[PDB]
Amino acid sequence: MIITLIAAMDKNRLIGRNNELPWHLPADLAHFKSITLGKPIVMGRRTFDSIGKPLPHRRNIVITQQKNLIIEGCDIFYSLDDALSALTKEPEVIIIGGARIFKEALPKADKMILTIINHSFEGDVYFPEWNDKEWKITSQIKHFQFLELRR
Ligand SMILES: NC(=O)C1=CN([C@@H]2O[C@H](COP(=O)(O)OP(=O)(O)OC[C@H]3O[C@@H](n4cnc5c(N)ncnc54)[C@H](OP(=O)(O)O)[C@@H]3O)[C@@H](O)[C@H]2O)C=CC1
Ligand SMILES: Nc1nc(=O)c2nc(CNc3ccc(C(=O)N[C@@H](CCC(=O)O)C(=O)O)cc3)cnc2[nH]1
Repeated sequence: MIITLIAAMDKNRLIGRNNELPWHLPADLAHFKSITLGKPIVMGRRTFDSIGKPLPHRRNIVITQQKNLIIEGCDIFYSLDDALSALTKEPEVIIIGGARIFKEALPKADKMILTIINHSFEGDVYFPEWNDKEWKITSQIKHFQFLELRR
């Protein structure tokens, strides 16, 4: 199984603001769609609320501790380990946040597909810091920039 993290962030690793994206970049959202299409996507419960509905054409997997919580069109597991365990037969799994999910996944992640933006936005939640000396930049397309890293 190839564990992959995908996230759009700024120079200070900001990702969210009051349970929302602090920006709107259609180019990044189209990039997110093509990358995630036809694959499992694991997300935190607040990230689902951020989206508002299941992402179409994709197996939406939602992590939560609420044991009676039901969600229409998503599979619910009670830990990241029960998610990865249930997707053992899968070839690739995509983690899309939020911060607590990203943090727990980072040490298990094989690949990273990250969008870095040359701007300083205001916010509250952030992407947890990786170690630049552990990763290798596979692809870097400068338009923001689509940055692919591989451990
Ligand atoms: N720019 C980007 O690429 C991204 C941005 N974001 C932004 O981040 C914000 C949402 O993310 P964030 O606020 O960090 O919250 P998260 O999406 O990380 O979700 C937190 C909640 O998910 C559940 N959860 C998380 N980890 C676990 C675990 N290990 N086991 C069981 N349950 C777990 C818990 O829900 P419960 O209380 O139900 O147990 C917890 O309260 C939004 O503003 C969104 O826009 C999010 C993803 C990507
Ligand atoms: N690179 C990247 N950018 C993001 O904005 C992003 N956002 C999340 C969490 N929040 C979101 C917010 C919006 C959509 C979303 O509307 N995506 C649609 C795009 C539809 C369209 O192109 O019009 C999708 O189909 O995936 C998904 C997740 C997780 N990873 C990300 N990764």
